[PDB]
Amino acid sequence: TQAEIKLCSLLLQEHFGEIVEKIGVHLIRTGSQPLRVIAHDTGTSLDQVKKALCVLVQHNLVSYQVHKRGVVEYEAQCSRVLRMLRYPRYIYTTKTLYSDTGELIVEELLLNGKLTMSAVVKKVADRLTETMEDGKTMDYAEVSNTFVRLADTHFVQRCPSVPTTENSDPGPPPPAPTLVINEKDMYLVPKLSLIGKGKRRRSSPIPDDGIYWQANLDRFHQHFRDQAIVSAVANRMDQTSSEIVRTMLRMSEITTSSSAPFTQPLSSNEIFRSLPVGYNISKQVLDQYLTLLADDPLEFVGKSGDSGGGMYVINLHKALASLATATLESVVQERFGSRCARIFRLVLQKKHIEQKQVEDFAMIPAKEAKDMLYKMLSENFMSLQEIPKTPDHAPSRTFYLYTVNILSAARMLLHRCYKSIANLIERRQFETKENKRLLEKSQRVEAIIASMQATGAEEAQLQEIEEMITAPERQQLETLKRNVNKLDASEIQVDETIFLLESYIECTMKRQ
Amino acid sequence: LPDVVLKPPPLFPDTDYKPVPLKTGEGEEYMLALKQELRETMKRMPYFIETPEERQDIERYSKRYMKVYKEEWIPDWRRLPREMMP
Amino acid sequence: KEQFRETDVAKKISHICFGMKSPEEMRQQAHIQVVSKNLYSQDNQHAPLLYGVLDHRMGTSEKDRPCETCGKNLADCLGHYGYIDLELPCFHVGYFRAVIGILQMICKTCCHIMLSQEEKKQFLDYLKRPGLTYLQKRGLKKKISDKCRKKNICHHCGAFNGTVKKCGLLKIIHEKYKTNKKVVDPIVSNFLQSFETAIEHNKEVEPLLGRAQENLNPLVVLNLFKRIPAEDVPLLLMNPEAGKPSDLILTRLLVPPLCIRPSVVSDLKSGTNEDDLTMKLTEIIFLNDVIKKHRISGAKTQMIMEDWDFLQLQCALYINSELSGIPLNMAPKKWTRGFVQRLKGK
Amino acid sequence: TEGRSRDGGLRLGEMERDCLIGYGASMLLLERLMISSDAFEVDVCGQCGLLGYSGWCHYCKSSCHVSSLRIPYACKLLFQELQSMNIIPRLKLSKYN
Amino acid sequence: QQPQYKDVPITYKGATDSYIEKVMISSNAEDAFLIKMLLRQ
Amino acid sequence: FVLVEMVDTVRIPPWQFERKLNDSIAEELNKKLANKVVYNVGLCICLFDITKLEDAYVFPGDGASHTKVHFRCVVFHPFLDEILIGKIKGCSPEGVHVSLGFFDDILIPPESLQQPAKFDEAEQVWVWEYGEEIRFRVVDESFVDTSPYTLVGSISEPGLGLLSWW
Amino acid sequence: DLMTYKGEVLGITRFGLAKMKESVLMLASFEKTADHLFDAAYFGQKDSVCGVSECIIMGIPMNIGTGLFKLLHKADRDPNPPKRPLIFD
Amino acid sequence: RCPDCGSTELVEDSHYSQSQLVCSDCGCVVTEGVLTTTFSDEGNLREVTYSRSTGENEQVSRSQQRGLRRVRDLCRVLQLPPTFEDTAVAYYQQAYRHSGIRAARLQKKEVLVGC
Amino acid sequence: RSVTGGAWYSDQDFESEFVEVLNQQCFKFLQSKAETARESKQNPMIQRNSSFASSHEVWKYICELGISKVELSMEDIETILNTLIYDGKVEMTIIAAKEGTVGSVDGHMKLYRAVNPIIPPTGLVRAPCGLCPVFDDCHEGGEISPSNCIYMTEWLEF
Ligand code: SF4
Ligand SMILES: [Zn+2]
Ligand SMILES: [Zn+2]
Ligand SMILES: [Zn+2]
Ligand SMILES: [Zn+2]
Repeated sequence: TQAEIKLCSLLLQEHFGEIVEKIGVHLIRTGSQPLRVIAHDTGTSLDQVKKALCVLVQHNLVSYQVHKRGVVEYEAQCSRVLRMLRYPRYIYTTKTLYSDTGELIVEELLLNGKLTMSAVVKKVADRLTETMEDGKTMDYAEVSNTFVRLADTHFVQRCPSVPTTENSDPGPPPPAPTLVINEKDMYLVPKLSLIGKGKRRRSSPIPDDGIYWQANLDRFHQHFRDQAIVSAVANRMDQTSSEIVRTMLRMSEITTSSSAPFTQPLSSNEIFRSLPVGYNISKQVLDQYLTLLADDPLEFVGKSGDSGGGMYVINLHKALASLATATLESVVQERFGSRCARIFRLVLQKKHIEQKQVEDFAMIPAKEAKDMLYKMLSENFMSLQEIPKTPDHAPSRTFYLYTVNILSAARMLLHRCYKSIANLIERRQFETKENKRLLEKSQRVEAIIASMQATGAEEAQLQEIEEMITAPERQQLETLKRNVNKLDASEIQVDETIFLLESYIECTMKRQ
Repeated sequence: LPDVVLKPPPLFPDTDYKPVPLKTGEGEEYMLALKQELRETMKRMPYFIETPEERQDIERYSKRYMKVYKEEWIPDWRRLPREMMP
Repeated sequence: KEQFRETDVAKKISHICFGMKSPEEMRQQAHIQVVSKNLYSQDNQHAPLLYGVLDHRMGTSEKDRPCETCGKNLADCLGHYGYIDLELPCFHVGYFRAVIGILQMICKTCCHIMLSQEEKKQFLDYLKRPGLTYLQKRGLKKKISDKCRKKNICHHCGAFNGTVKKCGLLKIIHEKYKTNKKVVDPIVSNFLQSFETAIEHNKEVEPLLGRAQENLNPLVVLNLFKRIPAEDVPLLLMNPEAGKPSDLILTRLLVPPLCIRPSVVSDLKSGTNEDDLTMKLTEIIFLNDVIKKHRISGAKTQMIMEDWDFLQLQCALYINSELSGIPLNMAPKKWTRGFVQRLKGK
Repeated sequence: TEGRSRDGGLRLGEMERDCLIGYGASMLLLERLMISSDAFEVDVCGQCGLLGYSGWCHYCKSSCHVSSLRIPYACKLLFQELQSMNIIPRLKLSKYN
Repeated sequence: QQPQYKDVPITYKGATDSYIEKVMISSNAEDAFLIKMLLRQ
Repeated sequence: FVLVEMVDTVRIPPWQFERKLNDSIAEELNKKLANKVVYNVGLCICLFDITKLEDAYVFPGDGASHTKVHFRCVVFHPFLDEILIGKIKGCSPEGVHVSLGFFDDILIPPESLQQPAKFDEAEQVWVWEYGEEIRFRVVDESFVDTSPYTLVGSISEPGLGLLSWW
Repeated sequence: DLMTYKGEVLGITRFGLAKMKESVLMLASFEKTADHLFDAAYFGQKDSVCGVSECIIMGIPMNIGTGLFKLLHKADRDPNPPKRPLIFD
Repeated sequence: RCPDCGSTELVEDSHYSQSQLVCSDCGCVVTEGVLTTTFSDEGNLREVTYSRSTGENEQVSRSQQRGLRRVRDLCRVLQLPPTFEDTAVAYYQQAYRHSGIRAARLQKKEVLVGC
Repeated sequence: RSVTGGAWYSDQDFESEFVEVLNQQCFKFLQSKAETARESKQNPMIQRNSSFASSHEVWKYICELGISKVELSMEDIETILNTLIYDGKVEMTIIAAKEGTVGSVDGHMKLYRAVNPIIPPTGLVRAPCGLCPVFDDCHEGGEISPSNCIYMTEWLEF
């Protein structure tokens, strides 16, 4: 996981600093270790180690556990560090499904990790004060309503809270508070009757103490998987089937967990009743849609029962496998061409196949199909079974058949995407640091204008800013800006493929 | 029999295929705007702990005028183990 | 005015650290990329080819021709290494036992080791003791390897991880689908029934359907090692700063300077006496060119795998000219001096 | 060289080294087996622990940590041969004090 | 095109003086002249 | 002007054993750090004093006397706000070449911060009128050897009035 | 006492010699060069220069013999010389 | 030449088992010591020719191989020294460079070997 | 026909132009048929049934076109459509047809329809790092570095 460690190092250096990213990389590479050996291996001061650990545990990036002799062991979560790159997508989906209030709520929850309801509503009010104008003021009622609406939809979840120390062995306290979590109050909100109005940042007792919240990345991942499969079935059959599957997934969100081979049994009657009234579709047309989706060669849904009229079930693992197959064939087509993509789909459909059979079924002349096979084998996309006639396994007396292992292919593709995002971040930082002189020049020539904007604003300071030597260099600044924008967009785009690959990898894990 | 090459392959071999143009729309524009805003606003937060400057030259009268003063967040020591108190 | 730079320090060596270099560091260490399978040029005055073997940019071997990299004579030049890129990776004959050990340690699906969290923490605390010696390290490696080989079911993902053994020479095979005398498993049956096309187009698949385990070519084992978590690296008894597991499978070859490969221009005839390592590297480059030509021309997979195995055994002989499982058909004609032969001996 | 006709010198075999060790003559052994036989001066970089030339490290592309060092030429040949075998001896230098 | 001759003379490597008793010159079928000197001490 | 704690290894040859060690050490340190610039420190002037002097070892090699000496030496390094008095030892159209009196010609003030009456027409014209004061701004260091200076810094010229010289 | 100091009678053979010694250089120079060298490279076992074998190989004076102690020159000096006082500080 | 005086009268003289360059005017050496190969390594190293270290001797057709083997057996049945064989194979390789000669019948190659 | 002959193995030379033209024409015909079925909008079942096209139907359509001189048998068009399936652009379903205008398979008949891809190109293929052939040699500090990358420079200049 060298690429993962490098990406985590770059992200931590960009987001939190240098003295903390070293501790983070050490925790990721060496696993769980006590604070003493961490400070010994890192070679820095103890106070900086403590500050790094506290700022990491604040954002729920690392955790601590107790062991023999009461020693505390701190372990980092590389997956949690990788997930923080997906924050803009979380903010976008919470701004799409909700108003901008929930957007700011999730933004503050991600930028602070652990906070109380009063704190987050106060921060949202203070940030929205400058957004609106006309002297009016907002209250905490609508913010609390948006918060509880995010809570019941499981987008936000209460952080693991330390139990009552007075009732749990009142006396000598352990070195670690031993934070635990309860599923009862996981999405419950205690009543906060206090209200107020946010201040406009003029620059001129806690009822919800002990209760901290955080964005539930599991809900965001489930929602993104639902959106992906909806877009897939929309590109496949029609938008009507996409709406049907969106309604059934919305119904299944609550009654199912995040990891299950199939969803709960849903009948066509309740799906029709819960269907939005914007579509003038009858029950027979819905039954036809369901029975044609059941006959799909992709097997996204399944019957799995006949009671209750039309009983149907969806296949989460099969849908994720189909999405991974689509991603793999798309990247193969974009990397090697359409003919190599055809060869890949051929060798993927058939479990095992021979070179002459590949050329016959793919209809490609010699000296090219074998070249594509070799180019695809050199990139760890296929594997040779190599069934031997003799235990000597001599190449002259054995067969060779190509076979695509989707698991290893997805793993290597995820590694390639990680290294690609790392290289993009490195290139962005390089372009930023190589032009830091022009950046400081632009900053000073624009701060000459930023100062005395209103008080003491003479017009004689407007015809000399562009007179500097930075004027012929503005094209370089524009190129740097557009390059940074394109790099960020490419990283965010590869983030969706990373999420798809990670979901396909995790769905087949049983953790047994 | 393969012929002998008098020049090693270039450091950047050319490929006839090019990257697909990036997706456009209000979505990607909002992505860029939000990512830049986060990158900007996260550096001044107290969570972003910069390296402590050292080898301070001298103390001057205008130090209090240029002293970098920022609000310091107090971590909840009830949730944090006792081994991190400064 | 003038920056202060230290002239000379009485430096002494404290200790030697052994390890290996990644392909990137190995490329960075080298200077030029030798791609020509030839030594000298077509001109009559025995001029060595540029970007080829015996190039003077990698040191010098003659008292008259100086080094091109450093402008010094033979008595002053120290030599320079070179890197040779290979189309297909090859198993390192020296670390092949270590490769088999690591493959027995880690899983073939989730890249994790076959060790429980309790035993993981136990071995971590046992290794954290200061002053760990060579014998203690080898004993700990033996104990952990035995405890991992005792288990067969993956504690991380659950996939079956059967025994792994060396078949033939420089070939490793993982027996995932082992022969089960008791009630059979569904996974092995689903695997065996997936050969319908091979059975239809070839009857010999039916008698040879058994013992068709997973042969781990250098590509697959390299891709598996590239995804090893760094947390499990200290548990493999290998130092992380010394090297990485993916560095065990080699993709490049380090051609040594001319100082290790003396050339004697025998003016009595038209010839230059070169060491055996130069001929081995020439044969390796020739095999690389041949396999590239075969990949371009689209030959059969049998010929490709034969060339791959031949390149692997040639690299092994270049490292160690004397092995055990050398087949008699592909045995060397004359005895050569490999690195191991040049190291040991009277 | 070895042979007398090739102007070869005498060889300090294993038993001679054993006798010199038994006598405890550290400086005599150092002068015989290192200074007067295969003495050479190489350049080692204290950062990467590799061998340099003319006070320059091609690996790190720098020359600040490069320092000269006396060494038997056979030891340098051994180090080069081991590096060729992908077995890199990383030499961590230190002050003589 | 013109032949370039470099000198490779046979030298007497001896700590003490020597006297030449006889010099024999022969010619084989390969047109290679063989010259032998009998140094006497 | 500021003191710097330097710990250096000094090798005194045996033919200087008749001399006092506390004098030969100072002489060798002054000869080793004369008109030189320590990286990220500044131009060192001379040895100020010697704090600690441990035992004098003799190595089995060269045989000279090696001593690890702790000392304090003076270096020139402003605090980014110090006022200096330099003399104009030349001037270029892009910046005046003012050199500190007999100390170092490393101060190159850019002509882009005073009031808009700055122009050097290559006739040794310092500044178009409406013992020169100098305000250091930022230090800068670099290396020299890159194949088998380093302290110039910028200068500020604010509206100091300059009643004595324009 | 040498062959019976680890609590077990260890022979002068390569096995007992490897069990009692730690220096990789002498273990490789004795016998079984390739296997020991590759194992040491895999383990990354750093080898010091305490042994006489590596002292002879690396070209440094051995610890045994005259190289055990160190010599100090009796130079006329004054430890901790008088320091010039600070006026401004 | 001399580094100090500039005299170019440097003479090679055999010292006591040592080769060096010294000027006859000031007796100063400019280059001492010479590196020569040992017979212990000479018998180990294999000689390589430019006829093989350039890719040649592999573009030898079966017909050219037959022709050179015919030259060899023809010069061997006559009981000729190996120098005659070397000169004959050199002449054959030189004459085979023409396009009109390489594209011919077996009778032509045989009479060419004879000539 | 296997050892010698064939519509594409003419004179021991592969006919790539003919098979490419046939694939393009079949894809265009299937796309037009699917577009007509979509624009019909009478019923989803009838839309699907009309979007499907039989091998006999497309074979007769190609015969009406008459681009290739050699006779194209039923198995030839079947292999053409199988290659189109392997390209990922069409879908085939085997229905139970006892007897009709096809009569190829006993009690079965293959219907083919043009189908859109599952998902658009991913974000990885939109970056030079994902399509680089020397991606393995990518190092931070070295000869091949992301800082001095030529692929990234050309892609940003586009
Ligand atoms: S050279 Fe640039 S584009 Fe190519 S793999 Fe490396 S970082 Fe990616
Ligand atoms: Zn050199
Ligand atoms: Zn596993
Ligand atoms: Zn270095
Ligand atoms: Zn002279």
